[PDB]
Amino acid sequence: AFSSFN
Amino acid sequence: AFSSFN
Amino acid sequence: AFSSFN
Amino acid sequence: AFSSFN
Amino acid sequence: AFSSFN
Amino acid sequence: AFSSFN
Amino acid sequence: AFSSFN
Amino acid sequence: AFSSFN
Amino acid sequence: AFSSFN
Amino acid sequence: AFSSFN
Amino acid sequence: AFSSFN
Amino acid sequence: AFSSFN
Repeated sequence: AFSSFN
Repeated sequence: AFSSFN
Repeated sequence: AFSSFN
Repeated sequence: AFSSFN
Repeated sequence: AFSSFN
Repeated sequence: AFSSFN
Repeated sequence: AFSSFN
Repeated sequence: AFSSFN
Repeated sequence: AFSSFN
Repeated sequence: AFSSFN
Repeated sequence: AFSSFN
Repeated sequence: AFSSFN
């Protein structure tokens, strides 16, 4: 999985 | 932020 | 599982 | 916060 | 299980 | 708060 | 102000 | 999370 | 994320 | 201002 | 990403 | 100004 987020 | 993980 | 939360 | 976990 | 709570 | 638990 | 948070 | 603020 | 600003 | 963030 | 600015 | 970014 991967993610980009604040 | 960013994360790659299993 | 993953979560991003306050 | 963020958490990756089983 | 997972919980996030105040 | 948060927790991961069985 | 006040807050809580994870 | 929770906050009181102006 | 959370932000309060003017 | 104030912020909570990852 | 996020930003507050004039 | 404020910014949070990768």
